[PDB]
Amino acid sequence: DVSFRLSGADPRSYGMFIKDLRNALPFREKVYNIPLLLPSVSGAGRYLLMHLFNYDGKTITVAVDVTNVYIMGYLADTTSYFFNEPAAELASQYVFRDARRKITLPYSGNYERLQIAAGKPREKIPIGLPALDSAISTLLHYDSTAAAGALLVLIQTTAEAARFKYIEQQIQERAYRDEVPSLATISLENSWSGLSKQIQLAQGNNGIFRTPIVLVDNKGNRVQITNVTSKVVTSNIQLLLNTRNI
Ligand SMILES: Nc1ncnc2c1ncn2[C@H]1C[C@H](O)[C@@H](COP(=O)(O)O)O1
Repeated sequence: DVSFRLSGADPRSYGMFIKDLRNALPFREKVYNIPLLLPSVSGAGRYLLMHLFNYDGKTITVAVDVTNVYIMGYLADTTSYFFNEPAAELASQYVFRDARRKITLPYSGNYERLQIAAGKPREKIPIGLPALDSAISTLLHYDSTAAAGALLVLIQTTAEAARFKYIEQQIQERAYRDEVPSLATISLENSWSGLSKQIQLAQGNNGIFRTPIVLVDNKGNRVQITNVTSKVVTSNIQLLLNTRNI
């Protein structure tokens, strides 16, 4: 398991939690010095538990698929909550089995669906550590519309920060003041599967992308990623989604 306490949190302690989350995900191989997530994990070991505590010490436990860093669902007191998708249904067989009832949220966990359920695209929802405090407070007690926004904040501040060092640093900048994600943040979140695919294929193509990836960089500017010496591959990406799961 990994934990993050918002009470007393600072950029350093958030950075330690994201390091904890990345290190809980198993890998057998690195490709260009980046951990390659596993094709597959049978049974209960597939799911990592993240214990998150709001400013007031109230807690949720979030279940995370270790092959793709996808949040499946979460435990608040005696109620489990799962996304309306087959992989979350599967997770509910292994995690949160001492729960009084199980609510299937009325949406899948993908970004397009959560955005429709929340009524706002990610482009317009402030992110940061205070936002994660609010998200944890929202999820303690069922509210499906409120929970869509809260889940968009939870995913970006945990899973997306684990996947990209730049996103971790953007949340550190937002330790005490929320701000809509940067253009580079939304670009990287949208591009993780594509970059993961092109980095694995570059093994066999002399570190050259078979299909170049269009991103936004830290200065707001277009950058075309054509090969593995790019800063996105050498510094930024921290985990690779396995080609088998693309
Ligand atoms: N539930 C959940 N958990 C973890 N990560 C998530 C989740 N939903 C979306 N995302 C992340 C993961 C995808 O690689 C990416 C989708 O971006 P896009 O280009 O918009 O499809 O953002």
